[PDB]
Amino acid sequence: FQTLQYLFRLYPYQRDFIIEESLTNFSHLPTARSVSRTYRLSNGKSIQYYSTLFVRLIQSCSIQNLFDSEIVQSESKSTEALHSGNLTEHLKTVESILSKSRHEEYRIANHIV
Amino acid sequence: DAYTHLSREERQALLHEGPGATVMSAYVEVTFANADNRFPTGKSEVVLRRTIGLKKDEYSLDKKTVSKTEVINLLESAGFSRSNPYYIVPQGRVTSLTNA
Amino acid sequence: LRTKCLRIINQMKTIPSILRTHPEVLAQIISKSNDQSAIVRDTVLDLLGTYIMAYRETIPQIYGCIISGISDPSTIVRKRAIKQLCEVYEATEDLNIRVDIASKLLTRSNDEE
DNA sequence: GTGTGTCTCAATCGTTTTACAACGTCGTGCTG
DNA sequence: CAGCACGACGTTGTAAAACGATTGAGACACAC
Repeated sequence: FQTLQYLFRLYPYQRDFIIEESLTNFSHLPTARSVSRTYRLSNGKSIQYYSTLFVRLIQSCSIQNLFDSEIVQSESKSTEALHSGNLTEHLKTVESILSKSRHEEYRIANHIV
Repeated sequence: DAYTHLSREERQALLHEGPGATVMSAYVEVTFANADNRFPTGKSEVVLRRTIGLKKDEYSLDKKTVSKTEVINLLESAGFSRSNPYYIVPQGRVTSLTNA
Repeated sequence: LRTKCLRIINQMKTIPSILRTHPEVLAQIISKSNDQSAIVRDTVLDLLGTYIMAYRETIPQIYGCIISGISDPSTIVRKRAIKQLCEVYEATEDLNIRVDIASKLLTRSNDEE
């Protein structure tokens, strides 16, 4: 699942395709409780390890990593009067990126749910 | 196989009506000392019982309260006969299997 | 669906404090104390037991919808209503309601089941 | 050593078929 | 010869015994 997550985050041109089978194998699972419970958690609970695959894919979900290098400047001195130097629209470029995060997370979440 | 197509007054006709107290349910239980004639040979002393209330009946095995079809199949695998059995003759009915 | 909802709320909230804000909703389930479904009857008897354990000050006006279940055809309602009368008997202190527990107990000394 | 979480036993609410009891249909046995 | 009686015989519309799919509640675990 580590490799699957890396390929998910890095190569989106077939990002769907892995999903297309990751749930299919979900049909062939232990159908009883004593076998489904597996590797314990830190807070003291036991889960089925195959379940961590689903969250792991959206754990990647192409989170942005170019946090910097979108505005001419860092913070000003008095933002409560005017965004001096920095551009608010440049600060309002994050939602473009966040649209690639937000409006794709549910898009992946609804192929599965 | 008798007392099957019973009804309200039938499933009441076979209780005891007396002055002691109104009786609700009745039960009969027999004890067989089989050897291997009955199939579950793991039990050397099989026991059967049938309880009857005014609105319930339950067959059973050794306190195992199974349904009717299973005790029917059990008695069928043994050398019994479901319908009117030749080895049983009721009152004055002895001229049975000589004029049918 | 009406069976499911009242079956769910029997353990859902674990806090009868919802009925501290919705006594009209409590008034809804009081009306269904005489439904034909023997399954929903006990649910009302279980919920109404729980409501007394915490919100204790409703001993009198609740009490009526409790003993009304002991004289019922189903056994589940009777075998449940009795055990709630146990808890109520200790927490209550008015002897005048204690006697009403006893008279309704001794009357059910003999039963069909 | 104490709470865990999973496995196994009892009522009840639609269906289903299935035993049962009423009703024409014949066929043998007589009597005029 | 023919007409009456009558008694077994085969359909047919039923009500009830029974049937399977739901729930909740005791007894095995563990595993820190």
